[PDB]
Amino acid sequence: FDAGDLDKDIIASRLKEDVAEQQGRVFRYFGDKLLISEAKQSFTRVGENNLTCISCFQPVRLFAYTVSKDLQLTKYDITDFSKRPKKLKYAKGGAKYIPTSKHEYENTTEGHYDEILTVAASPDGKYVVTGGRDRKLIVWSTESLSPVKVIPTKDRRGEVLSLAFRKNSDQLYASCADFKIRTYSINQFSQLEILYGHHDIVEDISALAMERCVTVGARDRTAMLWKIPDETRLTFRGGDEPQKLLRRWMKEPLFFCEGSIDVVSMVDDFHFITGSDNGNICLWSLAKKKPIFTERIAHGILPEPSFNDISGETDEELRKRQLQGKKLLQPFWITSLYAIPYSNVFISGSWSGSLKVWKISDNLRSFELLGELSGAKGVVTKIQVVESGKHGKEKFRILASIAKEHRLGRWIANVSGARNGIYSAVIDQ
Amino acid sequence: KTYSTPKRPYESSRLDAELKLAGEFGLKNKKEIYRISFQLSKIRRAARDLLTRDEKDPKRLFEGNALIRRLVRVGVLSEDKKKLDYVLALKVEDFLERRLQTQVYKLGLAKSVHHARVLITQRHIAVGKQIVNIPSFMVRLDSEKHIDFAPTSPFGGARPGRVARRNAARKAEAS
Amino acid sequence: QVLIDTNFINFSIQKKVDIVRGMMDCLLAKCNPLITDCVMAELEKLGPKYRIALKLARDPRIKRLSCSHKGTYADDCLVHRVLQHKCYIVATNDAGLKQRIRKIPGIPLMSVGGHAYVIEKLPDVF
Amino acid sequence: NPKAFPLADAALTQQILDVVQQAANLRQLKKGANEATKTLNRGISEFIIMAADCEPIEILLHLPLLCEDKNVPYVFVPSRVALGRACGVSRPVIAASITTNDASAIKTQIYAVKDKIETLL
Amino acid sequence: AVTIRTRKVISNPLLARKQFVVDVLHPNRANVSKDELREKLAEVYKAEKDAVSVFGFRTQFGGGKSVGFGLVYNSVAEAKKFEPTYRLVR
Amino acid sequence: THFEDRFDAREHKDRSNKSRMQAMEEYIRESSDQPDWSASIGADIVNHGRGGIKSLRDTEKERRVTSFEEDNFTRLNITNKAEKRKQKQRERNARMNVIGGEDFGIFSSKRKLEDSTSRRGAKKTRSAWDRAQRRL
Amino acid sequence: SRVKKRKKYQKAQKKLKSVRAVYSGGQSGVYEGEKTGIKKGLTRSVKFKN
Ligand SMILES: [Zn+2]
Repeated sequence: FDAGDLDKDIIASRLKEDVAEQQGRVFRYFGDKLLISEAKQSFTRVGENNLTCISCFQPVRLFAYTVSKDLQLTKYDITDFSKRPKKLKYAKGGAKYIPTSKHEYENTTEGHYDEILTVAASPDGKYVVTGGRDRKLIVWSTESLSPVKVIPTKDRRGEVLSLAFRKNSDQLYASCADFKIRTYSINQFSQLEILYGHHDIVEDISALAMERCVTVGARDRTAMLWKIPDETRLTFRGGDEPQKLLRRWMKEPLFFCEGSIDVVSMVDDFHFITGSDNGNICLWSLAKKKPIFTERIAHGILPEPSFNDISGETDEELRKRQLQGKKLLQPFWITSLYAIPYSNVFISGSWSGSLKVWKISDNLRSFELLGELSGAKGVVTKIQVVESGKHGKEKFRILASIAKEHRLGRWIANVSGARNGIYSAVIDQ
Repeated sequence: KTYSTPKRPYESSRLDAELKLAGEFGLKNKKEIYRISFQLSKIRRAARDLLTRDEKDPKRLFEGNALIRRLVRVGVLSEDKKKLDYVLALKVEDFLERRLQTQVYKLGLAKSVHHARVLITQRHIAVGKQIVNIPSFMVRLDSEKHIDFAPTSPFGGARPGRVARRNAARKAEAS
Repeated sequence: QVLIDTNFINFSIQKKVDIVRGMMDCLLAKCNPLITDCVMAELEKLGPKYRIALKLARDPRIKRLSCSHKGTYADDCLVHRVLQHKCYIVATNDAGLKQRIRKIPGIPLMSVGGHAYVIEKLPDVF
Repeated sequence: NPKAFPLADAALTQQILDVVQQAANLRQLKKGANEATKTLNRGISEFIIMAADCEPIEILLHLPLLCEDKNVPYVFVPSRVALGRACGVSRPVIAASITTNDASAIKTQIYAVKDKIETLL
Repeated sequence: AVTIRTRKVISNPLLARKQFVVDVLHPNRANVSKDELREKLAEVYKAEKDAVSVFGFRTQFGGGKSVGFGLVYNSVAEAKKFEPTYRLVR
Repeated sequence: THFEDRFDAREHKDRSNKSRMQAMEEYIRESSDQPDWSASIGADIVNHGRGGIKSLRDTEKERRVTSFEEDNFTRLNITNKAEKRKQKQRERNARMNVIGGEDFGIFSSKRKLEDSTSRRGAKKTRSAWDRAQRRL
Repeated sequence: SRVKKRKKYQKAQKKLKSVRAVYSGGQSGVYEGEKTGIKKGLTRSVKFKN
């Protein structure tokens, strides 16, 4: 019983027009309804190579976008869940869009001239925007597939790494390699506000309906949540020592230190997930700085290279001595991580060739394996979950982009059975 | 007085100290050492008074955890030296490496401390969002990666300054 | 690493300061004081009515380092350990030794006066 | 007995590759075994990062013969790929080098790694 | 052009008005020149400009942004009745 | 006898700021394991330079003004007898004590750390049976 | 004053190359020996007196 706390209610009783401003948690619990054993798995083989991102507009017809290191924004349809995704239009870049000055503030050429990296569709469906190493954020009209506005990043290091829209509102959040986070209105095509703070390049950003975004640096081992208006931020550091793991296990495998945090998806307001290069999928919580649940290597250890290859020496018993057994081994990276919002379910993608989908526990203090989607192989970059149907019984369509390389560079060995194209999979109930 | 003059104003050595510290770090006068040296003498007398005191006395425990953590964030004390025996040993070169003259120069961008001094006072280098034009800025540890040319700066990604824009208009009317 | 005379110990007792705890007040940093072997040979040779200085000289935080000399005379043991390295910081209160070191460049001399100690040729006083 | 000795720890792999990344941006990192060979001849290397998983292990194994001649420290890191992303290079660099440059903002940080390399030797 | 963000949209039906804090973003320009906001804050609503009243604009330091307070009335004749005289003259 | 029966504002007045000692809470922020809402980088620093970066007290008290200005839709200003101290004596407390936005004025204080805690201060286990129940 | 500090130190670093033989660079060229010359009788070495 307090004086001002009554008065705080009275002033806030009159408060109006807060929908996205009000928080929303995990309320949707279809994770036990899903059947992964019998879920159909369809793959397509597109002509372009080194695919980089997929984004899909969903109405309040369904759609699909792909972008590949052939510098080709490509226009697709997925609206029938029983058939493979279909070509509608495209736009290949090239070298005819190389800027004239090559040094000025202006980079106002309409097309991408080198190495797109990321795409995102505007949640009204009216626009779609592409970004890359060409340090140009070009938004595209959907219908005629034409450059509607080109945005120079105005910095020499400002290569775009990820694009993140707000749900149902065209505030566009964009990550850049020069430790910048540019924010954008798309209806007015104007630069909002610039955010600062990572020690490393900013590989991934994701958002929800609220005016908050979560970004990760690569090598810094920090994940930062943001307030856009107040321009304040949080800091989530990992730092699990192997010696705290080993001496924990000495009361009775391998443990890995974390090279990077690469990808991040935001599942609800109070929790999210991050991918690492040492196979860690850390469930994070806003109340804590440490991860609320660390799950070590998801896709497993990276395949060990063959004993004959590494030595180059004819003595066979000498070849195994150079490998140093367990010391040489490495894990799969986590190169894809996306949850359908406010749900108990998220999908991880790598080049183990199994989109390992996880179930969040209902107490939201750990998560747990649902299953695998083994039809894909090779490096997987992005994940977009598209739902349809009624309220309770929902048909889904996971779409993942498969390249023979990573988004950012090669950094890869012994890729096999991997074709460039979209992996489509419908899970029912 | 924000700075105290030393007890020995004119020695053979103290004059050849302040030749070097002003020489290497590009200082303006003798004064900018003593602003640093007086503040350092606050910190160093604080660390000796914590070592008069016993361990498990909370004034050595908490303020010792404060001062070491505080000196990590300004980047003077390295993180590995997380004991009070190291905050005594830091001399006044450790503060001057964190000034914006040297930290621009030692990051690149300059070719010289005196050239890095000129880029600060003409508003070209930027620390995060806000453009900074005072060279004794004392960059923190978290702020170190972010020092870059301003977007409204002709060494950055802006229009050229007046002495190119006058010359570029001059070659058009001449030709 | 600070060398110590006989005389710096004797006026340390009359002015009521610890060596190690009292040097850190003047010096403001950590120090390892170390009496040579010649200097300890003087403190014993001073005799009975200086024996309370000889107790305070042998303290396990006060280090000792040997020397290779044919003599007791530590006023010239000490300068010879200073010219050949110039890392040390001499603590004296001998009048003739101060003049012997103020001609040497770049060696912080240290004497005792009044309450606490004082340093002379340190550029990094504070 | 192994040929890729000394191979670094997992915790030291992090501390090495993070120093590699800042030296990549400060232009003190020279990238490639044929380029790291030259800095040993010029005498300006600080220490040598080598990849253990490159095939073969002997294409770069001339460097410890060249380093221990000149008292330059060296390590092995387990992945050429993870040295790639530390290097800022699209392709895995199997051998890197840190050049001596006195105007180094990472000079207090390099010598933390360099002292943890001579611990292995 | 300019872009406007609205925080704390609070409705006061005693004065029959919509109050909110205005968060004005200046990407490169200099400032926003309040008449231009009374244009733009009108057409985000139905307001027919002079039923809005913006006053409290103190700039973010270094430029780039300005924060203040906006009063959007109903029934434009009420703006002559409840506003002060020094905002009628602006 | 006689009794005052007088209402007191000072007993209901918050005294949190009187015993609040800054180095004690810096241990708290490490041992809290909650995040702490750090601002952006360039959003801190004062006047392109001259004014040292921001105190964490300074981003608190300035936040208290912005939380007050958004409620009352009005601003507060140059009122002189308060400003002549609290802008002179406060911004000189910066240049004397703050270094890189972090305060070193704590460490020259004669305000001792014990007098806040003081073996929990009041409600002290003064008897023997009080000591057994803190073991409980 | 920031120039006279610069033009003093840059002038008082030439003197330092003349009092002692200060380290500089390394050896980046090809050539091995010395340009200025060898003396036989110098012995620029601190002798440990007794
Ligand atoms: Zn001797």
